Amino acid sequence: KEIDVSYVKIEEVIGAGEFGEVCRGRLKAPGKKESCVAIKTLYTERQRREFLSEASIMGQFEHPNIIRLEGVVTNSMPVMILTEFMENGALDSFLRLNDGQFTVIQLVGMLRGIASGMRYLAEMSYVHRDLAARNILVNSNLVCKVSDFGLSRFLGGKIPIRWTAPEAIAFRKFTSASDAWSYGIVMWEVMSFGERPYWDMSNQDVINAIEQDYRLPPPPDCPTSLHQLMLDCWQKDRNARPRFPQVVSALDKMIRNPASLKIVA
Ligand SMILES: CS(=O)(=O)c1cccc(Nc2nccc(Nc3cccc4[nH]ncc34)n2)c1
Ligand SMILES: [Mg+2]
Ligand SMILES: [Mg+2]
Repeated sequence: KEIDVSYVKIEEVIGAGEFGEVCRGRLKAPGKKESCVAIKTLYTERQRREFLSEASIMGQFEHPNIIRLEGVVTNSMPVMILTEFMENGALDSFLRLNDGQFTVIQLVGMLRGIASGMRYLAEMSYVHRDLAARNILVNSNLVCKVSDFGLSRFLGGKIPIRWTAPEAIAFRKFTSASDAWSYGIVMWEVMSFGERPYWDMSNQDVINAIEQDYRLPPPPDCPTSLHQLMLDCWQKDRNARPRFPQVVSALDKMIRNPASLKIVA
């Protein structure tokens, strides 16, 4: 979806990505109402192609828990990726600002949205590789959407150790099952209102700890069923981890039986 650059007004810089700035803007194209957009702006030709691979793959997705591509600008500089705008930004920082201010049911709803997005990606054979609360964006109604897409390999970025399943660290075998590990980490982040996973450990400490059977403890006030689901995501045997359809189904059952959520350590 090449977009005429005259249709785009950039309004403010709102963040930084791995290739450049993130801005808020407005897109108005003939036939369509004006919408608010987020804009990544961009190097070698390989880096340009890596940058744009995000748009290539995002444009192929359509799901309420996956950020929607509006278009790209490639015929002028800077080159741009334009998406729907998520007013509340990254989930880890949104939760820190809102520490202790959402109910367990609301937090489960967020996790259910993220798990539905992942179920869709897994169904499309897309392995995310960087599933982390920082890559979940949150709109005005607490709707959570998966972001940070691309087809580049890590050295691309560096493997995100704290979020990465042990077999993906050791052997670089990334699968939807290693994403399920990362999802368990995201659950822990959400229930801890955006605490850093393993905050008191270095990357190497995390690698060594997981190998020696350490798992993150239940966050304060975290329902035991939610922590058990984390522990299930963090099974060493990747084939024993629940798949995303089972994850969504587990969360939906908790939402049906909220009394279950009152059991805490
Ligand atoms: C208003 S605020 O200061 O709370 C704020 C800060 C940062 C981001 C957003 N929303 C926000 N909403 C949508 C997208 C986005 N960043 C991106 C733009 C283009 C491609 C992308 N891939 N992955 C992410 C991404 N960011 C909002
Ligand atoms: Mg990534
Ligand atoms: Mg990333």
